Amino acid sequence: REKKKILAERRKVLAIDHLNEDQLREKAKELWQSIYNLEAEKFDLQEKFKQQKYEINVLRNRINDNQ
Amino acid sequence: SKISASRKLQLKTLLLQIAKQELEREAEERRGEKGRALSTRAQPLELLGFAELQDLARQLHARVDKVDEERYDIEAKVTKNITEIADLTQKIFDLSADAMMQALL
Amino acid sequence: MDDIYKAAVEQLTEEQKNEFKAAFDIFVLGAEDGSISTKELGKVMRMLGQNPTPEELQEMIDEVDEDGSGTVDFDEFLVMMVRSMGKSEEELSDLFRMFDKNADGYIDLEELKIMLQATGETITEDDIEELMKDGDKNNDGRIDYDEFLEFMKGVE
Ligand SMILES: [Ca+2]
Ligand SMILES: [Ca+2]
Ligand SMILES: [Ca+2]
Repeated sequence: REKKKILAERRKVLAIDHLNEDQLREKAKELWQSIYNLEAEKFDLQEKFKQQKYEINVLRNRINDNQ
Repeated sequence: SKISASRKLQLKTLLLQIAKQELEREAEERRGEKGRALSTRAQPLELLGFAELQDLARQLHARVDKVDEERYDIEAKVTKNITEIADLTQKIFDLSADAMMQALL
Repeated sequence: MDDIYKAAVEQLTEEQKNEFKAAFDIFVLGAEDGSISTKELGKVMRMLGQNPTPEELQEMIDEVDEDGSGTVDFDEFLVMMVRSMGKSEEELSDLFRMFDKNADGYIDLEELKIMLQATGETITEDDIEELMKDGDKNNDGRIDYDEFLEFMKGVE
């Protein structure tokens, strides 16, 4: 029984557990659209992380050799 | 020099000419890699039973709160990389004719 | 950035080299060594709607003085002409990764040869030689990022 855990899971109940079957139709849609868009942001954020490890390593080579 | 500087320059231009094409080829590969990673991580929606249609919309709502945290954790890693990249880059930086031809001839 | 001008000099049409020789022979009208000293470069500059200093005048002579005799001869004058007739660093960095195939952070000879054969043009033993010792300006068999920038100056 955590105060911040009980309140967190209530966000579903306040947003979903109360209304229409025809709005739940066109609301579960936008809930997936948000995941897909965030899953796209997460893919691009991962790819940029790969390129930075190369960018950083090339810098570590340059900073060393130029000394 | 063993070869003419006109060839030396013609070869240098053709090296970048394909290195660009390998980059655009790399972008198309990364475009296809994303769509595949999105049909796996974001299996599209399809239908239900009005009662047990809801416990999935509840499950989606919980997913968004976790996806955005995973997106934040990788973003904050990219953010700290930007700080170090700019810091590392700061360290290393420390270490007429045609107007004449007409007015002559 | 130097051996990019000699190429433009090499590809001058003999109808362009004629106009330059003609314009060069007016330039040097009344010079002892028949070459552009500071008087000659002085007149034609102040009369070209300018007025550079006697010191500032020499740094245009010495910018293309591959002789050291304080006088721009005709061959140096062609380099001077093509100097007044590239690729951004941020863009050359993105391509530096395409060479470095093993992702180590340098461009060894093998990665250079693979790109050269991928150009479709016929590579020779002497094309590969001259190019590597042109880019590798300390003879370590590899081209680090800083040299690759000097290597691709002004390349289209
Ligand atoms: Ca000279
Ligand atoms: Ca390498
Ligand atoms: Ca080197």
